[PDB]
Amino acid sequence: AADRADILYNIRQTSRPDVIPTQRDRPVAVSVSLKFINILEVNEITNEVDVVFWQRTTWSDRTLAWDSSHSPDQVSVPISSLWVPDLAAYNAISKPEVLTPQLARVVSDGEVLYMPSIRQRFSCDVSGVDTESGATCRIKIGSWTHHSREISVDPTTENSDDSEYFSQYSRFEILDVTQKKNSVTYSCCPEAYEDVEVSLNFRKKG
Amino acid sequence: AADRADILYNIRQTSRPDVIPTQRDRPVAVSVSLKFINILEVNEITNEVDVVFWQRTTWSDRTLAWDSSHSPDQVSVPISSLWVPDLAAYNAISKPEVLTPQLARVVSDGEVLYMPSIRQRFSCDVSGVDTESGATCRIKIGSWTHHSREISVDPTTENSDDSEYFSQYSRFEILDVTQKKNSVTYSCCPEAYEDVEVSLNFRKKG
Amino acid sequence: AADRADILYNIRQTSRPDVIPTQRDRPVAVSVSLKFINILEVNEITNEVDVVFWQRTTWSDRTLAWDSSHSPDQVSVPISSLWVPDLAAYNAISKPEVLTPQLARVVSDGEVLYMPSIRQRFSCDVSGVDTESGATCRIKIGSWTHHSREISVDPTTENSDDSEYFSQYSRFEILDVTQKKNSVTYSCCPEAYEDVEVSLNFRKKG
Amino acid sequence: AADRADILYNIRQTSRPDVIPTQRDRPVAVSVSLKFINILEVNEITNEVDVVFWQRTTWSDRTLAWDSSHSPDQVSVPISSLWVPDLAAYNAISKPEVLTPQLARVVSDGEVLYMPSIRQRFSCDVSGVDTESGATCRIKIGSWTHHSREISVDPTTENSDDSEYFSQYSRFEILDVTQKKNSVTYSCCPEAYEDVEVSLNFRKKGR
Amino acid sequence: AADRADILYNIRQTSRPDVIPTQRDRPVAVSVSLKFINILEVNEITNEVDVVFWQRTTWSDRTLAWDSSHSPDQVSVPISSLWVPDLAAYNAISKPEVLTPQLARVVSDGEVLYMPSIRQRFSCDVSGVDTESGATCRIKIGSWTHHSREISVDPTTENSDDSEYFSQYSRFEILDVTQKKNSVTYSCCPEAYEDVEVSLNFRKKG
Ligand SMILES: N=C1NCCN1Cc1ccc(Cl)nc1
Ligand SMILES: N=C1NCCN1Cc1ccc(Cl)nc1
Ligand SMILES: N=C1NCCN1Cc1ccc(Cl)nc1
Ligand SMILES: N=C1NCCN1Cc1ccc(Cl)nc1
Ligand SMILES: N=C1NCCN1Cc1ccc(Cl)nc1
Repeated sequence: AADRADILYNIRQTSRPDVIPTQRDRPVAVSVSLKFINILEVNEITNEVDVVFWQRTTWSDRTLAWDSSHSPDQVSVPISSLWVPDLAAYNAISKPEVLTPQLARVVSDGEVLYMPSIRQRFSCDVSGVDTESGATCRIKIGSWTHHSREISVDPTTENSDDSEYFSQYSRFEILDVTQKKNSVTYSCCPEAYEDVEVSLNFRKKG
Repeated sequence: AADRADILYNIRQTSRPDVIPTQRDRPVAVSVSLKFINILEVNEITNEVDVVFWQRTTWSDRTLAWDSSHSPDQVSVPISSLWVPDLAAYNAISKPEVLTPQLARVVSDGEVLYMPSIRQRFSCDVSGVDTESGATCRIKIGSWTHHSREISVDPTTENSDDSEYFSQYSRFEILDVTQKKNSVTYSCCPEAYEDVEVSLNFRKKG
Repeated sequence: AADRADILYNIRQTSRPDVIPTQRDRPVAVSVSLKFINILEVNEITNEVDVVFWQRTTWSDRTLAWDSSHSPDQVSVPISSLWVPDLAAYNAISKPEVLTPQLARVVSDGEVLYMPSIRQRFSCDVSGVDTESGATCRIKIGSWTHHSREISVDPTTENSDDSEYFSQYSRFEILDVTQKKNSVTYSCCPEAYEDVEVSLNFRKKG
Repeated sequence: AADRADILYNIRQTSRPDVIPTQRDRPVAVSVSLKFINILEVNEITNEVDVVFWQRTTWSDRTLAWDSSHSPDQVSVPISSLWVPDLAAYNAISKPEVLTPQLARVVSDGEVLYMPSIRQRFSCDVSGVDTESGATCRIKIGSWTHHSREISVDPTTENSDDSEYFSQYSRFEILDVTQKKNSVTYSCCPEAYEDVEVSLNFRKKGR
Repeated sequence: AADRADILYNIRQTSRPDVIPTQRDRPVAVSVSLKFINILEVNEITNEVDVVFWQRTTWSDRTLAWDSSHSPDQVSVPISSLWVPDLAAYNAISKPEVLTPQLARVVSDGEVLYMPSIRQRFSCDVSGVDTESGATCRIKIGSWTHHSREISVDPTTENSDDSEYFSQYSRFEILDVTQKKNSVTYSCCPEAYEDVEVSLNFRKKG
């Protein structure tokens, strides 16, 4: 019957932040889905935008699992104590600005959830943001160094209200958001890398 | 018959900065109260504002208690040596800029007070800022990863003037500040999360 | 017979950065003095100014003391290895940008001197900066978490022109500088906190 | 039998981040090539540009090798656990802003690949950015403190599409990219320092 | 029988980053000379300029020496493993932005060379920048906490074209560069602190 202190202590002794938790020779299945919170500074002339979004990220890591028969079955853990997938947005033109406490939730079964609220600038198509149809800014996110056999990424099944969390005070409104998985091979490299492309159709209010 | 050195040393020997100090299976009660110091940048067109405030924060941690019968009963402690609630402002569009030494005040019975002065940018209703009625900007703050059964937040009904510490050189002025407590279940997640909503009614001086 | 290496090693092992060096039941006496170096960007519309100054800060930590009858008398020491008063500028609207190496000077008797050059933005009265009488910007600095019985702050003065180190290439000039001492009691807390208030009377150069 | 945990621990135990892995008495051969992702800011008046690019960097460190017969032959390693060349862009006017996770790939034979995506501002020729032949911005990269007898740098034959990774949404477009090596002796210092000069020929597009 | 790993190993044992390496009771002789790379943001209205420059800095530290009879006689070392003089630019209005890897070069005889390329903004005389005689910007650099008896700073009057490294794409050009050594006694303190003043004569092109 251990408490949270013991659950945290066993996580640091067994957890290897630098070691991807693959099972045998299977890829670590990572789920990525964005929940837009705000659109702050659009520029149609430069095709750049400033977005704020929650980056819901989940994966399994057995090396963390613990017996919660008679103890807390879930805890908040600092990401520096866990292996976290090395995701990056291909068309982001600034480092992600993590606005929230960098803590993830870890379940006794090893399921991990990490959902930081991020503000980041992207290079995308802003043409038409000032029309009825609007603009569609696509954002691609995938593992930076782990190819398809080590990390697989797919859009979460969840499909909440596109703007269920979006700021009603933004100068913009979300028309629609679609997610689409991809598996690409680049000439630079022999292996294929997976990514999830999120298409944000939005327009200036009026 | 200890001194401040021993008090600090002991705290390092029992404090678990990454372990939420829950008593029994009950939530840690955190009190949040904002004292506005300044309103630096307001943009009605973008509905964005820059505010400086003291975030009076209190909670209890019995793992820090000590016998002060023959020693001081209070000491300043760097927050990095203590567990601190993972609070985040939901509508913040910038990371908080802590303008003061990051030290908390710990009392012998375990009571902790951390009151950092913060400059942060928010996304809120700025409409009417130039009218006599002014604008009403709501700031939502709560635990980012600890649900209602782990952390509960409540407003500090402290009796004092809202503009008691507000700068007299700001281009704006405070008309009224109210603080209400909320509890919300989001579609993203199973448990409920609490937050304190602080409503700042202010306007440009005449 | 000891060298600097011995002295600096001893200082690191005995000095406790998180323990205020109070002696007996009396407060640590801290002296503070500002020597203005520049005025970079003033804004009368927003009552905001950007200043560069040397903050001469001194205090005692007798535990650091050592017999220098047969070894160095003084040594430069990184402030992170020393306890330093948690001073804060109450009306500052940006964090201090320390321009100089963060080293303090420790004399064998335990006297500590720290004089960083700092650029910082403040919210103060800028009205009249374009007039012959100029504006008077007041800066308030004092311990953030240590009350009057743990830390004391007092203004230091030098028999030297207020503009002796001021930039001749600045668009502004110094008319006068005065420093008063205060002991304010805030409704937030029971004890009183001291502060040094420095008044800067400056104006745009003809 | 070895797993990733064994390898990463061994790498971190044998790798010397502050010791250039020169073999015998030859210099470490570092390969550098840039893959342009975007051109964000251009000022023909000041001759300053803001670019985003993948700085592909490869070199060998034999001590990192391990028998991959019964184990993985490739792993991602944080660069803080490895010695990496102290490359610097001579004409850069801002610290490089690394946009991606700072991880390198280490192969069982000791081959290392580090390819960060970087946004950085440079001082180069921007004249003609609105012409048909565009401007040609030269970026010079080489080791900051290791001379030619310690580190050598060569351009990788990027015989691929120059705009393969370039953003289709940039206000600019790439016409051509060439790379050439140089070995320079400055009057400041007795030894020669090698570098790779990347020539970016680009221009503003038309409506 | 020794290699680079051995050399670095010995250095990170005998070397004390916090201890100035004085010989006997004499001061550490430090050579400082700036190689201008670019002039970027000139403002004649505010007497401010953004300059990029290699800050060649040399000095000796015998505690680093080693027998190079059968081993390399030079190695690149992170400055965090070495004592480095605490130089500061008096009229700089921003912290130094070090653009290059922070490595110093150490020779077997204990000679050290540290030459980072720095971008920094200064407050200096910009008047005349648009004339033929041009503006003359004076930059002052010296130890911050080490007085004449601990550190002396002298310029390296080497015949190196003032524009060898200067960017041919700058909007400005270097007419001439001169150096001058000084020794000052600031009202704040008894000792005298040496500095080198580098006068930069430049002008707009054409
Ligand atoms: N994520 C991708 N897809 C193609 C290239 N790349 C980036 C990448 C791959 C491997 C290393 Cl060590 N560094 C960066
Ligand atoms: N504080 C809240 N309320 C709804 C979502 N959320 C943020 C959150 C919750 C759990 C984790 Cl691991 N990360 C971020
Ligand atoms: N010194 C000041 N200024 C405003 C309030 N206060 C006192 C204070 C007391 C305790 C803690 Cl943790 N922080 C600040
Ligand atoms: N890469 C080059 N070429 C000439 C000068 N230089 C930079 C350099 C060389 C040595 C040290 Cl310790 N610091 C900086
Ligand atoms: N070099 C300078 N410039 C202004 C004052 N000073 C000398 C000095 C002496 C002691 C300490 Cl702790 N700091 C600085």
